[PDB]
This record gives sequence, C-alpha cells and structure tokens, in this order.
Amino acid sequence: GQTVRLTITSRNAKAVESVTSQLLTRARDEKVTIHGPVRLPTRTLKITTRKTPCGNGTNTWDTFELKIYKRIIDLHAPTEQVKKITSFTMESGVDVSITILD
Amino acid sequence: GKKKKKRIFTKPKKPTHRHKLEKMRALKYRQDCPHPQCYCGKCHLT
Amino acid sequence: GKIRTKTVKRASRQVVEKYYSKLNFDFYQNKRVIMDVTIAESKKLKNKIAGYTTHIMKRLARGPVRGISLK
Amino acid sequence: STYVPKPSRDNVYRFFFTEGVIACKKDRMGTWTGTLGGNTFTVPCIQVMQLMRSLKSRNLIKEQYAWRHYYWTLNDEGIAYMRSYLHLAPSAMPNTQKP
Amino acid sequence: GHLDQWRSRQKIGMGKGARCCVICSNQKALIRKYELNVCRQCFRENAEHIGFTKLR
Amino acid sequence: GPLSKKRMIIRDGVFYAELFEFLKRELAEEGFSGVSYHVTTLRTEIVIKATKTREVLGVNGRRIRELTACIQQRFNYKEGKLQLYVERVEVRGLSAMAQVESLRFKLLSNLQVRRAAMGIIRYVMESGAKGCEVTVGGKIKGQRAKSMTFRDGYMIKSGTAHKSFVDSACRHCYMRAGCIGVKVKIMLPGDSTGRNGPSEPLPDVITVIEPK
RNA sequence: GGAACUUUACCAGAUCCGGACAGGAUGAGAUUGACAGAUUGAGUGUUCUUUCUCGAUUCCCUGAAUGGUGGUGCAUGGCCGCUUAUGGUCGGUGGAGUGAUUUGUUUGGUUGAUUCCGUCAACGGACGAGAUCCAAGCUGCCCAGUAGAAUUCAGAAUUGCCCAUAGGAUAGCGCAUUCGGUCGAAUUCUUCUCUGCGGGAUUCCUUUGUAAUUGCACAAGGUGAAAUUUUGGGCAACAGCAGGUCUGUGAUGCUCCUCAAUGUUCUGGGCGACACGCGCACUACAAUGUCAGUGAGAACAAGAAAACGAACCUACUUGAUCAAAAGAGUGGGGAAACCCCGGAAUCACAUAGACCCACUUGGGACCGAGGAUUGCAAUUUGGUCGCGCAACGAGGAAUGUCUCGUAGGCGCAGCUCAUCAAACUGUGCCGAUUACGUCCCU
Ligand SMILES: [Mg+2]
Ligand SMILES: [Mg+2]
Ligand SMILES: [Mg+2]
Ligand SMILES: [Zn+2]
Repeated sequence: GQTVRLTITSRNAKAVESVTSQLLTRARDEKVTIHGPVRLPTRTLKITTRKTPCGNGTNTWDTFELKIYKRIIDLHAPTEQVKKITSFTMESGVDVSITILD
Repeated sequence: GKKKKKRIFTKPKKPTHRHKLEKMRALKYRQDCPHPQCYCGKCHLT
Repeated sequence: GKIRTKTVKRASRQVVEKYYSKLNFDFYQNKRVIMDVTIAESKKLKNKIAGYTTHIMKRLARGPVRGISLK
Repeated sequence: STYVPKPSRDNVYRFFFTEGVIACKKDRMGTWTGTLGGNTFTVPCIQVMQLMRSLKSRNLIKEQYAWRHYYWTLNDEGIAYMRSYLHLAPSAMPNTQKP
Repeated sequence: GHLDQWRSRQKIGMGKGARCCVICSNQKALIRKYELNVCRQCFRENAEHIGFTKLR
Repeated sequence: GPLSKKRMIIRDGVFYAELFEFLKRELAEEGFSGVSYHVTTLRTEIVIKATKTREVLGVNGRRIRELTACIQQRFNYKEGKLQLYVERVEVRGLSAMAQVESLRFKLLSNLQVRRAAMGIIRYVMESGAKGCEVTVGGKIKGQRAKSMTFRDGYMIKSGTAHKSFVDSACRHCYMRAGCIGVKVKIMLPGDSTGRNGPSEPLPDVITVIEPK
C-alpha cells in the first residue's frame, strides 16, 4: 500500500555494495516486499588540468576522475519498520536517504 | 625591479589632519539632535 | 611477441612438478586445475601459465625436459 | 577600518574566554559572527585579526593558519591575562578547561 | 569618505578579482567546475583527498 | 533546494581536505597518521590516528577540546553534534606520515642528514616493512644544492599496485640556509587482517599450493 | 594567459596603514568620524574653514615590525618538462686486475622488451620490461514506478476502381495497415537499456609451413565477439639537466622597498597602439559547387546560493491584428526523473527548384545607417538593411602530421565565462588512399 525508497550513494563501490547487501538482508529477515536493488548509472566527474605549474615544456595534461555509485531500494514498510531495518553500523563514505513515494 | 627612482611633486605635501581640541567644551555649551538614535555630528544631520 | 615471461615459466614448471598426474593435454581442463592449485591476483597470468603447462606436458610426453625433475 | 570600538573589543574578549579557541576567515570584508550566552553578535573580521595580532605579538595566544582561516587558542598565561583584563572571578576557566 | 572609497570596486561581486582559490586566495587559473573554486596547482596536490584519482 | 549528488560529494571532499590540512598543520609537532569521519544524524564523530595520543589529548582533554572547538567554529557545527577521538597507530614505523615528521624533527635538531635518514630506515626495517626509501634534497653541503637517497629492501615504483603497496609522505624542513625537502616511502608487508598492508597478494608473485 | 573595471604584476594621479609590539613625549580628553562651503577627476572631511561627534579603541618619534605578482629558478623546496620510447639500472658474495675498473649484465637464436632459450667465473638478488590499473569490444547474475518490450480489451483514422509534370527503378501476395495526446485501460515479460561482481584468448588449435635439429619462437590458416603486448590509455627504473617555475600557495634562504610605500585601495589610461618579420589557427579560391526547400538522423556532458524561496538550467505559450533579435508569462529539473522520444552537422532527395564556369548567386575581408542585449561602466555581443568592384581562381624555395573506425571531413558538449571561442579538453557522425616495408635520410 505505502511504499518507501532507500537511496544509497557513495564513492566507494565496495562500500555501497556492502551497504546495499546489508539492507537487502535486513529486509529479507523482516519479510517485507522488496522491489529489488536497482543500480542507477554510475556518474563520472572528470577534470583535466595542466600538469606543469608554470606553463613550460610539452603541454602535458592530467585527467582526474571520480565515480559515483547510486542504488535504490523500494519496499512496502511503515516508518518504524524502515527505521529498524536501516539502524545498524553503516560504513563511512556512504549515505542512505529515506523517501516516501506517492 | 621596481626601482625607487623617487617622484618630483607639482603640488605641496598635504598636511595630516589633527582633531581640534575644545578645552572644557561642555562648560561652553546646544540643540539636542532631533534624530532618534542621534549639525548633529553622530548623524551628520544639517 | 608472445614469449612467456620468466614468472609465467617458473610458475608453470612448479605446477608441473607439483601436479603431474593431475594435468592433461588440453588447455581448458589444465586452466581449471590451475585456478584451484595456484593463487594469483590476475587471470591473464593464469591463462598463460595454463598454456605453457600444456606445452610442457606435450614436451614431456615426447621426452624429458630441462628444469623439471619428476621424482 | 582597524579602529575597533571598546564594546565590540570586550565582547570578542568575552567570547575568546568562554570558548578556548576562536576561528575567523581571513577576509577584509565580511563579518565574523559569535555567540555569547545565546543570541548572536557580529564584528568585522579585520578588527578581530588586528586584535589577535596584538595578542600574538604580546605572546598572549597561539596562532595557526590553514585554508584562509585563522585558529587562535589561549595558553595558561593567556587565560590568566583574560581573567585580569575582564576582571573575571579567579578559578574561572574556559569551557575547554572545564571537565 | 575614505571608508566609502576603500575597496568600493571589490564590493561588487562580479569580476575575476572577486573569485579566488579557497586554499591560497589566488585569482588565477581557478577551477570553477562543480563549484570547486580551487586553483589548478592546488587541485593537483589536493585531488587525492577530495576523491579524484588518476585513471586512463 | 537540496544539493545534487555530484555536488554533495565535492563538498564532502573539500571539507575532508580542509580538515586534513588543518590537522596536519596543528599536529605536525605530534606524530599523526590520519583522520576519518563518519557522519550520522546524531553526530559527526571525527577520529584521528596518531602516535603521540597523550600529547594530542593533553591534560583533562585540553587539546582535544581545543581541536573540537576549532572544527566546530570552522564548520558551524551545532553544539553536541561533533566529537573528536584519538587512536594510537598499531605500528609506528609503518606510517610514512609519522616517520617523515620524526625525520624532520631530527633534521631540525641539527643532526647529520645521513645519520638521521639511516636511523629512520633502521627503525622502519625493524618495524617489519618490506622496504624503505628516504630522500633528502637541498643545500646540505653548501651553496650548491644536492639530493641524497638512502634505500633498503624492496621498492616498486611502477603500475597502480604501488599506490596501494607503498605509503609515501613529503614535508619541507626550513633551516637557516633555506628549505630542505624530506620524503619517506615505505613498502607495507601484506597482512590478511587488512589493518596494515594491502591485504592482497602482489601482482607479480604467483604461489602454487602444496599438494595434500 | 579568451585582460572593459577588477584581475594587473605597467603608466598619470589621488586614499588608507593593514608599522603589530616595546620605550619615550602627551593625554579623559589620547583620539575617531564628519554637514556645509573649496580642495579636487572626484554631493572624495582627501585636506582645509567650521563647529559638532566619538571616546583611551588611537595617536606623536625611536628602534622595531609588516606586506610586496620587489629581486635572484646561478641560494633552494616542491612540481613539471626534457634526456628517453626506447630497454634500460644496481648491490652482495665469489673470480680478474698495482690500480682506476671488470665479470656477472657474454655471444648464438628468440622477442616491443636485459623478452625468453641455450651458453657461461660466476652464484644469488633488487629495480625497470612485462604484471598490476582504467576505459572499448562479446557474454553470465542482478535490476527497474529515474529503463524498456510484447500482448489483450476498448477509442478512434485510412480503406480500393482510382496511374503526375515526361513519372523510371526499388520487397511483400485464422488474420489489411496505422494512431509516444487516444495523455486510453488491463496483463505479462526483460530482445534493447541500466550495473556491482563474474566469464572469455591461452599461441589455444592445424600445417608433410619456417625454424628446431634441445629449446625459445615464428608464418599462414582454424576457432571465435575479439587472434596477438586484443585495443586505446594510465603507471613507469637509474642517472642527469645550473631546463621552467622565487607570477599557484601561510613553499622558502639571502637581499630590496616600507606611511607623497616596491604595502594597500581608488580614479583615468595600458596590457588589444603599427611599416614590418615569424609561429599557430580559422575562412576561401566554386559545379564531387552555391543558394532555396523537404527528409532522416548521434554521442560526451552540464544545470539553482551563506549566518522559506530567490538566483542555475530548461520546456511551453505569448509576443503575433504580422521581420529578426528581443521581451513577457506559465510550468518542470538538484539531473537515468526536466530539458529528451535528446529532431546536431556531415548526408539524403525522381526537389522533374534556381544558377551555368564567372572572381560569378564563388568569396566574405572592410565599412555605412537603425535597433536590441550583457554589464557599475560597452565610448562587448547578437539581429536587420546596405558595402562587396578585399584579396583569393589552388600557392616558389621550403616544410607538418598520420596505418582502421585510422587520416580527412562534419558537428556537439564541457571549460575559462556578467558579456565574449577562429583556443583547448572531451564526444559522437561520415568515412578513404597507401604501406604492411626499409635503413636512403633523420
Ligand atoms: Mg632565464
Ligand atoms: Mg637558467
Ligand atoms: Mg587559450
Ligand atoms: Zn590555490
């Protein structure tokens, strides 16, 4: 009837996968309807800068990339059950957001 | 570098301003500034 | 340029010495054995080791090879 | 304007005693914001930098700088002078000193 | 008078002068992408801490 | 409204760089080896990894409360939403960031560069590291500047595996003659626990399991 | 390093001290700020006249201090470039030397490879190479209300005889096609798509190949999505270099300036001034073209704000009872959600379109008049009408880069960025010739 979305975002692929697996395991233990863990497209932030600090020599460039991993989990559970599912140790560098879908 | 070659001046050296001392000005004085918070020196009100 | 680096050759020779009755003439079964019998961070090296182990076994069938001593 | 009024100066001094350390962004414009027993009081950052330059030259405080921000902390002799300057009761110690 | 004249152009928010690096306050070669506001030379050293890595 | 996902991580990285630089400058005198933070709804809970945790704490938590005040004032943290913790590094000689600081102190103590670097290398080797490298560059022997490097053990300098198997740190020592650069690279031995070392086998090595 | 101001470091001025601190001379008048009038480029207390106001914060002069895009990169740190794209590099212990030094690290084959194989006064090592790494292919699990599909019930639209202008060619022969607004319902599923871990390629297989006459390999073909470092990157030893940077930094040593300042602010001008020479771009010289229609069609991306929303990006409407460029309004998007079903430009067109070999409807240099828009400032940038009679008809001696989704052609995004890309960093589109060699040159 009422559906709630968990959004897990991180820079660390291993950390976000571990948190998503932990949330899935908790949801399965709680026996709630789960609309799968959806892997949203990974987003790459790219910045290219000159390698030199002075402008001398061959114009060599440096490319830095930062990857963003996002997962969403849809479940039918009230606020107390969702809070009990989400309350555990978590990991650093990842964040989980609660939303209510209408 | 930025050599201090000095500068010739076409004008005289303007003097440093000094506050005028009014000894016992309170004794000498007179209108109180009408401005609520406050020519009125505080509000420069003329 | 498909020469087997000394790391690959030494690992394959050690594999042949340690497991000889457990190997074969094909590449895929040898590689399947290699995955369990060796620990490595890479799969390209495992494939190369399996290929050179198959080559070593084919040579060993015809005659003894230098660097490998089967007790 | 580095000319700092006495009320703002002693308000900053009271904040610097209450909280053992004080941080201010190095910016000639802008206003530094602090809290003294609730509410909020602001004073331009340049006057604060001048005051704590004076304190550092008098060896009152220890100064650190990183990423366009200052960090001024009070030593034992620094806290002592602050109690004397504000004529604060003896045995009064900064929040960091209080266990 | 002179208080009003002091830094009157700097009070205007527009211009390269207003924007400066958040680590060194230098108004040259500023990376404004993703609102980073960091000079390229400082970004080269602080890239790892921010989260950027050298790949391909 | 809310900030975008690609902007929140940028803000978090900038904040982490700010905190790392501030902690480095503040605790340069002590031997500090890292900082982490785990934000939650209740609390931020910043943790520091150092060697001289006694001096980082101070008496009755004086220095730790001072640092908490610093960070709170800098980042506008609400009262009670931020805490600071300090943990001793498990192995002092396996941390390049602590070893460079120690070597910088030895240099500033008017000690000979060769003796100080050799002592640093000896301590690192005793700590169990696979290899150590120490570079000192500047006006050591007079007006003309030179660079001297002292090495021991293994040291890989190629590929991306070195960015994980080797920890490095660089500091600038200021002396009456001028600025001297000191760099310390350490090859971390592999440990299955993962607290120290990569916890994975080297890309080069291939190990064959002994038959049963 | 695309400079209107700022930036800006330069020039002509004019403010402020942002000289802390200590010691003096003061002093609850130490001081601060000022309306007006004139000073001035300044309705700049800048200084004065003039009185007010502020109040121990500050003045005064003595050392000191401080800042500097002052100097010196031939004092340095750090970083970068280069040597140096190739296969290089260094211990130990033993051997050889009176010694510097040498051997290992040799020659033969093999290889991009100090890559392996064989040999061996060396024997053991360490580093580079390779490995690792990150993207492109092909595929497994997962996965969808930020992604799709196929059905079924409706609602609808065309519906047969139909022969252009002169009207060719180019599939169809239980059940005719269509209709992202018909904003239709229902049901199912994952062909495409998303993506964290997997797999897959190893010379693996085959030559009465080559070589071998141990090997290490190699050439063809096979298998395959991919067949040789699979492909493109990243990383990269050890020595160097008086290479660049003291204009990135609260990187700095030594010096220089320091209150009519080499500090700092503000005003005006410069950084863009021309006879010229040179580097690198962009647009041309037309017909395999230029105009004017129609059609079909990508990818990479970016979007709003401190100490309730508002700035940012958008769609749609309107302006519109009448050019563009505008300008409004209304929604949406924090970005797999909006833009977006991303209508890119190359390109196509049997468009029965214009031109017809000319410096011409080729080519837009350059300039005139109007109007918009960015901006504090336009003496920026679009858009409209003139100008084109500016060269240029394919470029001497010279000289760059490049081997397959490549060259070349074509757009698009990000970036700097109020405004302004002939730039760069990416990205897709269309797509060749040649070679598959060699040491002639370097
Ligand atoms: Mg020079
Ligand atoms: Mg030179
Ligand atoms: Mg440019
Ligand atoms: Zn910077």
